[PDB]
Amino acid sequence: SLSFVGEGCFDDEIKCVAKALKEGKIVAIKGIGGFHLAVNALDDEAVATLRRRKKRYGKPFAVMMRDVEEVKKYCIVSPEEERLLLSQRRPIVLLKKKGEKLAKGIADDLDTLGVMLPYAPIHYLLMEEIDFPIVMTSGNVSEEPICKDNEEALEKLKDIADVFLLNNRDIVNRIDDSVTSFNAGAERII
Amino acid sequence: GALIEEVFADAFDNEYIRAMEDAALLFGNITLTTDSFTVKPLFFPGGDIGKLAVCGTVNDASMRGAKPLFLTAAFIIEEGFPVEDLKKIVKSMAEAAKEAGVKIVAGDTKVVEKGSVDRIFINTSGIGVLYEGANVSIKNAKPGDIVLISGTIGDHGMAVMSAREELQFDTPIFSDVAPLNGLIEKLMTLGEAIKVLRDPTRGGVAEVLYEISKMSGVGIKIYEEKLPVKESVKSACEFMGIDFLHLANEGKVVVVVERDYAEKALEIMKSHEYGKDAEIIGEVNDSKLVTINTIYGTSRIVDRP
Ligand SMILES: [Mg+2]
Repeated sequence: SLSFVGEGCFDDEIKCVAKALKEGKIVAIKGIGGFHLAVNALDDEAVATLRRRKKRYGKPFAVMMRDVEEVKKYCIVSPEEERLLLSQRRPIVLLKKKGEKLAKGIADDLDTLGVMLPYAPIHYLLMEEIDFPIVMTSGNVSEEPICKDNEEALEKLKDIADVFLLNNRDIVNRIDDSVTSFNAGAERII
Repeated sequence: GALIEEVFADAFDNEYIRAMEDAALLFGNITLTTDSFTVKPLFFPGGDIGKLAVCGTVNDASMRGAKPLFLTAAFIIEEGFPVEDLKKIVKSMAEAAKEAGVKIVAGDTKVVEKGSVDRIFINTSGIGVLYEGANVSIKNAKPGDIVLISGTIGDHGMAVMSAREELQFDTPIFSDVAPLNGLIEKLMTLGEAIKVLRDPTRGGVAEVLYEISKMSGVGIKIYEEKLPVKESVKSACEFMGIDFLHLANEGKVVVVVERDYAEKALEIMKSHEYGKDAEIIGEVNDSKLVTINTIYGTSRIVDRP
């Protein structure tokens, strides 16, 4: 089952996360391979505070969107790219932008954006409670291995995340999101 | 690739050598060290080869928790080396021994053909006597111990670099050459709580920490914000992309202590003329790794010189 740590919240744990995102807060989410950090990808202030709180990053953020239709609004998506997005492998796919429509600080001065689709039940549930794309960056200060255990995340990400979505299933082997692309007629994994 | 020290370690293999201490401990209470001094230029801001030859061996002879007392001085001199430069070197040696409260009791002088040595080399050996409950060794660090440095890092290294390679800086940099046996004497008030003492010479602070790690079988974590360094050294290194952790020091000691005695060790240093810039800089880890933390908690391994 899920747990919500941070400030008090009456609702079910997904609804709480939706509320926190809506308010421009950083949420640390326990997924399949570890923790990730999320904000509203249309909220410049929230993206700015995450940039400040990591402070040693600079790297562009990946963004999670609800479906292919939503991606086609922000990015150019060829059929092979759509196959990579929809794949059960569920990676981040690096895609060419279609005009600046996201918040500043996501992927500035770059013509590409890393987009992923939902991959765990928690994301599908989160998507029906929000109507904006979300940053989904690794759950780490700087660039070390992402956190995997609840107590490890609560300590390491204390100065980054405002709230946490935890669960009581151990991740045994931490594993990051894949990052791939399509170019020159073949998949090119990063 | 000076794997000469490997040939050395194979042939003179014994308990004393395997230990890789700053000084051998003989009969249980007396200590013995030796060092050669080949610095160019012979006269540099803040010192010369003479002051260096004494201080370095006085220091090495104390690093075991000891009062240094007696020194030997060996001189290897080029035919036609200016005698007025020699009088200056010898004078500097006399002055340093006097300040250290030490005496040069034996020696040697050899003169070699012109071109068989660049001007002058000096070797010094030292004898010291251990304080009552001294137990200082590079093997003595345990996890939980605190690491201190007696003052700013990288002075000597950058000073001779600047003079030798004619590098002009916005601020002139002086060498830190000093005898530290007085400072060590005040530290040895703490007895067994003082675990490790080493001067970060060839290879700087980085190399010492690795030597502590290897021999104690531990790791060490240091803190960027806590590292003392003169602004002149900071920007000199920042201009050339150098890590001051790799530059040599000649008036500094790295100290490892018991957790509860760290505050006392800092104040003992801060109340001594060569210890005003002392800082607690790190902690002895469980990890067999040498790591440095930046502001906010970004860990990375310290690279070896
Ligand atoms: Mg030494």
